[PDB]
Amino acid sequence: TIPGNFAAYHELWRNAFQEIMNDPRHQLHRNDVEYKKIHAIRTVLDDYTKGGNTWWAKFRRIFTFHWNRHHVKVVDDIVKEIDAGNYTTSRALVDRLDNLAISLGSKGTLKEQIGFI
Repeated sequence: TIPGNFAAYHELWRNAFQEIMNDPRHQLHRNDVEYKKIHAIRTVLDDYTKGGNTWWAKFRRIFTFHWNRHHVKVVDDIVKEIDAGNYTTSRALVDRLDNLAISLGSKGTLKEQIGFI
């Protein structure tokens, strides 16, 4: 309930993100063009990096956690990746989001959970 490492925070975040993307108010269909999906995801991620006042109010709790600051910085980098044109499918975008907490070395999926993918 209080995430004790960055991966645990990301797991809470994934659950929230999935709920938000499945919100009926997006009016997203799985046969929509990919640009429409990617843009809706980008809007939600952007709102997340700006304090979550539009889409993340229900999950206001996560913004107080220690891990939020760094996680917001990583999501901000991904929004930049969207803006740079790195994603042509929403599937690839949510895979990036899925796996953002893992790293190489040492010191189901989001696709399946989201209806329009």
